[PDB]
Amino acid sequence: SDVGTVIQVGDGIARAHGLDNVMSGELVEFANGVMGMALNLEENNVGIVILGPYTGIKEGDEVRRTGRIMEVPVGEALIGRVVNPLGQPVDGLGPVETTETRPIESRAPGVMDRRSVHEPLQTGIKAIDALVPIGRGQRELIIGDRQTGKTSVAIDTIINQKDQNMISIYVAIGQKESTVRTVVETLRKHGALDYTIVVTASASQPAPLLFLAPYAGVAMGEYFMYKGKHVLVVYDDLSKQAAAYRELSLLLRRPPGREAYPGDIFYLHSRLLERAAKLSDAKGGGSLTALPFVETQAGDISAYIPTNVISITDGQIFLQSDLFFSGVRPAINAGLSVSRVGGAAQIKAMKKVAGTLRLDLAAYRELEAFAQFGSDLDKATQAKLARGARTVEVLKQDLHQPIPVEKQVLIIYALTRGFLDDIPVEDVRRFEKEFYLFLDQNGQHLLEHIRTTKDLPNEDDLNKAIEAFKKTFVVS
Amino acid sequence: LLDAKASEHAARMTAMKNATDNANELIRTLTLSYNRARQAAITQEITEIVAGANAL
Amino acid sequence: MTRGRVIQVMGPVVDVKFENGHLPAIYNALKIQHKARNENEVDIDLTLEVALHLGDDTVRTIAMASTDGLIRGMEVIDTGAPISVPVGEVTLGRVFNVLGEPIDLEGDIPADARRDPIHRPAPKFEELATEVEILETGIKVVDLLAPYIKGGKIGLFGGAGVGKTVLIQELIHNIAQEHGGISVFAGVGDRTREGNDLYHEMKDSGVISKTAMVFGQMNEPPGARMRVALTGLTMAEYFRDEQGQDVLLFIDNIFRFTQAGSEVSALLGRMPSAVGYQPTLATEMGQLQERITSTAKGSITSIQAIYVPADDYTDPAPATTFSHLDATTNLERKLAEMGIYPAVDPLASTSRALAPEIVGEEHYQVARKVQQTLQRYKELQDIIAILGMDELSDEDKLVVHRARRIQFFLSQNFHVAEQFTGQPGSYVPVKETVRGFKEILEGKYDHLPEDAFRLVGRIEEVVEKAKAMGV
Amino acid sequence: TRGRVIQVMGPVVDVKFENGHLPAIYNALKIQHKARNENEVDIDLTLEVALHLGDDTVRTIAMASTDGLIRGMEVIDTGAPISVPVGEVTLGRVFNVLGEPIDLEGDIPADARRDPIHRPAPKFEELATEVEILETGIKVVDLLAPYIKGGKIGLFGGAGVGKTVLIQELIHNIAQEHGGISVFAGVGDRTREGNDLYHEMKDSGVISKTAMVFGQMNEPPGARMRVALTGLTMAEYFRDEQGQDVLLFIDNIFRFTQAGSEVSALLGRMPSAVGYQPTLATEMGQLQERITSTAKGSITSIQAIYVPADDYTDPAPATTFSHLDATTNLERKLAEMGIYPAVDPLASTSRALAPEIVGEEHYQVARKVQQTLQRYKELQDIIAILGMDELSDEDKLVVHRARRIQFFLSQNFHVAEQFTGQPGSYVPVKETVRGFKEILEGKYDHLPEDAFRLVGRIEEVVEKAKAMGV
Ligand SMILES: Nc1ncnc2c1ncn2[C@@H]1O[C@H](COP(=O)(O)OP(=O)(O)OP(=O)(O)O)[C@@H](O)[C@H]1O
Ligand SMILES: Nc1ncnc2c1ncn2[C@@H]1O[C@H](COP(=O)(O)OP(=O)(O)OP(=O)(O)O)[C@@H](O)[C@H]1O
Ligand SMILES: Nc1ncnc2c1ncn2[C@@H]1O[C@H](COP(=O)(O)OP(=O)(O)OP(=O)(O)O)[C@@H](O)[C@H]1O
Ligand SMILES: [Mg+2]
Ligand SMILES: [Mg+2]
Ligand SMILES: [Mg+2]
Repeated sequence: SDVGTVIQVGDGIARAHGLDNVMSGELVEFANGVMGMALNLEENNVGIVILGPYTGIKEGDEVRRTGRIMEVPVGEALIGRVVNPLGQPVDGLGPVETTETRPIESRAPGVMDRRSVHEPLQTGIKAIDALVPIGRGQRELIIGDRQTGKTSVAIDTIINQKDQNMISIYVAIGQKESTVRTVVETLRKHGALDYTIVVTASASQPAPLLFLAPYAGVAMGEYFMYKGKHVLVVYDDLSKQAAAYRELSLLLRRPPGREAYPGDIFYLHSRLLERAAKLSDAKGGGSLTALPFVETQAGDISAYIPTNVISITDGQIFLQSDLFFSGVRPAINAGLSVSRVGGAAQIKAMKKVAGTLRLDLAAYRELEAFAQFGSDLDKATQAKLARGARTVEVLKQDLHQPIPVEKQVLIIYALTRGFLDDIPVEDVRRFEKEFYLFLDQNGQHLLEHIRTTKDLPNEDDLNKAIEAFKKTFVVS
Repeated sequence: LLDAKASEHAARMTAMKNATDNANELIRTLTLSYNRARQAAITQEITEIVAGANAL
Repeated sequence: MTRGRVIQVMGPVVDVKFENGHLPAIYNALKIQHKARNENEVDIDLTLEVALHLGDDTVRTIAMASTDGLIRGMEVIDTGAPISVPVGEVTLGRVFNVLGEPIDLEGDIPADARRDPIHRPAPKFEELATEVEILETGIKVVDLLAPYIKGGKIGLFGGAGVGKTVLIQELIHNIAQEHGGISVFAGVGDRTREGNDLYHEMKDSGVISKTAMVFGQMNEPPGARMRVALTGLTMAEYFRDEQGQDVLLFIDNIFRFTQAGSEVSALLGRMPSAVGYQPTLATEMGQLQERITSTAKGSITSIQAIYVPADDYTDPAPATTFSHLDATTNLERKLAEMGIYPAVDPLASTSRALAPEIVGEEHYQVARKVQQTLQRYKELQDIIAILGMDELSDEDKLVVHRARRIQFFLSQNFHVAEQFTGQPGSYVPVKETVRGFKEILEGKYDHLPEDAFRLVGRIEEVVEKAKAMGV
Repeated sequence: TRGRVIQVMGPVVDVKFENGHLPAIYNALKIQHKARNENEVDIDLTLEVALHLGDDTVRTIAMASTDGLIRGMEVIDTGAPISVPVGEVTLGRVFNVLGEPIDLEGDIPADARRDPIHRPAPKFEELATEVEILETGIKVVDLLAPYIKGGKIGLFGGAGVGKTVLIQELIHNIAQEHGGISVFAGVGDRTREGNDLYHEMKDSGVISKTAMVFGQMNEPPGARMRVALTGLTMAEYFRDEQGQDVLLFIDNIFRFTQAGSEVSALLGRMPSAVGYQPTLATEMGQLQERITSTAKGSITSIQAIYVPADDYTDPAPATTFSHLDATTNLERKLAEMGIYPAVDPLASTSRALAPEIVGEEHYQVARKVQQTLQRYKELQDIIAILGMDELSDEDKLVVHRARRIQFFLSQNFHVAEQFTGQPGSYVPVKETVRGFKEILEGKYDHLPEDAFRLVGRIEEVVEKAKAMGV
């Protein structure tokens, strides 16, 4: 039959006897009204994981089979609401009023159902857009140590997506609830919430819901994706998902591994991250795109969980604490940060203006190490040491201040072709702001051409505009 | 010049004596960190092995 | 029969068989009261808390007092509820154990006074309130580099003997006098000597009338130490919600909550993880620390001391608690042995209140410029360890001179240090702390020697301390 | 004679055959169920026998997800191992682990020959070991570790270092000329690179001479292990029966070793070393000892090997080093300096760098470069603490030349057209020897060092300097 009875209850895991027709991955309902998922099926004992408060489930209480595989609610009504991993409203404001459901154990788009990344995702941060570019359908890793700029790069991205017909999801895994309310108030102030969905799994919840939260978040976005509209997803910590499943697998007594992690860490993270794709024109041309985050102890790139995730993604942005405390914010190490799709995900102008800057900012970083040990140097090295210092200052940018792409290409054009060489290093940040003002009042034609064509205007005209501003400037 | 060259050679010699003494002290301090790290790595691997063996 | 029998004993843990169909809930409390019926046997009073339903009508219960003297076949009664702690105005001025009993020898709490449970669900998303204003402690390093926040969580990390408790006593002295509100002091894993010393300090002050104290100390069995933090917080939760008063909660050692759970866990039938810890570390810590929050009804500020097992910040229990805290100061052994009191790491410590709008642009520009000078000198340190400062050139020389000035001018004289060093203490207001750093950063005090910058409060004090030397 | 499921433990399943007619290790089993009621889910599954337990019961590893599996279902015994289409039908197509065509191009007929994936390895009576040199056009490989035609080639590296961007460069150069079949076996790789390669092969026209087996990162572990063996049975048929020479490209053979671990605990095996299977060497040997060039015909085999945690002292790489003929190790420190391809010129080795296998002039120059770069390594410690000006004229001249040699090992590839703008170059071997000899003899030392980065021939370096103004 479809009824069983609980025999062991402890720590969010239970064991039932009976329930003979259950499937792996089913939903099961206890008497209290708390729901559960079956993950193991021995000959006499069904193994069930509890998705709610377990302080009311006693031994010998009944458990009954729903008949459904694990399903997350989807629909247009979820947009602008704060929700649980299960489809349950949290912000107050009443029901979510969804229409249909999707499995959380979907198959990924297969080879021959996907296309190449060819359209940009303009974040509005100079370093990310110029050096480590992001396009629609890419998976991109923000990796770093505590307090380095990870959440801020993710939220600044959502804010600078208002014009495009984008839908964004923010999944908060393991975060203290006060912080999530702070993020939501921040989005509401910048007007971002109108096109976003927030999914919350606070540190007080059973670890199973932490484990289900990322899957629920992609399950919600793929609905839009197969319908054609583009979507972005952010996972606040995948290192806290790894902890949550370590705990669950240790309670279900599966043997340990490297450290105490199971071996099924690679499977867990790949299952999640390979549902991100760019579908082809037959599928209607939608796009998901994904932003995992990963925190590393000692700020170290070489470790188990960091290297596993650095294998599944289509790039990385590694943020360093010594850069951050040394005045470079956003603190991005250009040597360790790479994009595996970089080059196609840029407008034609930015490809021409800024194609090899990332390799160039790595040569400067290495040569600087050598010359701190070289005493006197020659002319070709002093020239390249100058351009490198000027570049690291043009890459600096304060919090909650977006720069449009047309302005990014013009300041990077001055840097690459030598116009910023005369300006002392201290004035490079000031020269940037004055240049944006001058460009808006006078140079509407050059920006018009960039918005119109996605290409660079005639060199003589650009040289004329920039040289004229260099006459107007006043320097220390 | 006689006094200048004589004084330059003596200055390098003590600077070299003190530099060598600082380096040798750092070698004993670093060596102990390596031995403490080596003994911890050999007690972790044996506890993970025995933890899986006790379960199975 | 709702009575049960004991079937097994394993240190802190016990196993109690009950009648079929009548088992306790999973955080429910039990009672053993036994009178010796023969010379061999001994008499007992004990209470226990349910933790797992193990099958065969059995339950596994951790214990709140020592299990020495238990016999299998003893009879166990069921309270029907979680551990219930007396709450209301009657708590003020009193010293308590985990069971709720008064240990102050001033009487016993009237049996009709309302007692509420220890284990209750955490506060909802609709209720929580987020705001920022700055709390002023007069301690230089906190006020510039990592400012504390009203209504937040404040955490003080450090290893054995590195200065956590003296900084807590300085905070009690300044803030609880200025607070105008209720306080709770809760001691999990602390000496039973420091409990008495603090009690006499509070009675002599007259501050006792507005505060309540729970103690469970290093000597107590592992079980009692876990539930003591939860006990202190149910009293504090009544003061924030039903009286509506703002509250301070001070916790003496929160590491001992994780440590105690580790000992009992292996004995409950659980497999290990990481450095021998429990397999439920994140959930157990988070269940306690999510309750300690500001709400629409009122606010709690918690100042917590976190032990680090060795001077190693990679350990599993410290690392998880870093994710829960709004403002954090890390105390380092190296600095303490050099003579820098308090021993705060200027670059590792963080706060959410360091933002132009909250602090003002002058404070923000001064704090960031100080942290940039200190990071350059943490890289120069690798070369000056061997060669000395002959290798350094130009900017390297000027940066090391100013870093030496800054690192000694973050050290202060405390009123609580008077029991150790004969000097008087100093309180430095925030507007004064920022002005001094700027004159050091400009270079206006380049001439004065480094030994005049140690253990002082304001820049005027450095000038008179230099003039005493004449150097 | 049918069977019944008893335990479903994630990836592993257990089946009891009551009659006593049990299957055999490596055999394949079928689960085909149509849903009786609305609650159930339709299932189509293949499973492979791993172990015989006691109570008439067999452990099996699945080749699809065990979602929707219910205790008591029916398992049909094929009586054979997994069988794969082999023949001219394979050419131009993409297949799954079971030989079912993934591509929309069509469906293979049931009249076609199929061969079994498992087979004993070739024997000492009929292996062979002649040496020739395979030209690649990549400066580092062509000088310091020449690939040997008909022999095993290994690219070792940690995450994000340059391994797949090499395989694609070798596929542009070697594929068209080296007439004969090419097989691609993508074990544990992204599905964004599988799609890109299919269109790259369709563009050039290499497809008619190719067959592909793809198993991506998201499959159940069992499918990831048996994807290497599927590619190998196809290449073996072309080597032995047709007799044409053949190329094999296997991407991430570490993902084969890693899968075994995941299934080891649920199979009932005790753990060994750093959480690895108690049978690591034994599985690596069975697979690798089949990939050989016999008296009948030659397989050149080119592999990417993943160094599990940036630790070359790990068991899986250490066990792998014993099987190769030529090896290039990729290092992240070089990739941080921007020297691409990031190949260790000391840790990379080949059996073809022998004075008679490559010539006296080649060998002289190669070992002399390796002395210069080992001398630069020890000298960097002295420079980092004491400073470069402190040292002798011979020490200064070593550092001078070693900087230039290390940057001149970098090269502009055609697959780096997307990553670096510039189009790309092919350097013939004779040219590479001339140029490296000039650097060592000091003729070009007047030029500034930045001119040697990402250039192909030494002629180009002279012009690149002219633009700088020297
Ligand atoms: N571009 C920037 N300029 C200046 N300050 C910045 C910039 N970006 C971030 N910050 C500051 O750096 C810190 C980053 O905090 P944030 O919460 O974003 O980091 P995090 O790594 O997510 O922290 P946690 O590890 O607690 O999650 C804050 O002080 C933030 O205001
Ligand atoms: N501000 C200070 N000025 C001078 N001495 C201090 C100061 N703070 C601490 N000390 C000295 O250092 C020690 C600090 O003792 P304290 O109890 O605060 O350490 P602790 O870290 O709390 O110890 P434990 O880790 O055992 O709980 C004592 O020896 C004390 O005299
Ligand atoms: N030859 C090259 N020229 C220029 N850039 C390169 C070159 N090789 C690699 N890169 C850069 O480094 C990245 C490395 O990507 P690659 O595919 O080689 O990683 P990988 O070693 O295959 O990773 P995995 O081990 O997961 O397969 C490229 O996407 C590009 O940014
Ligand atoms: Mg964050
Ligand atoms: Mg103390
Ligand atoms: Mg690859």
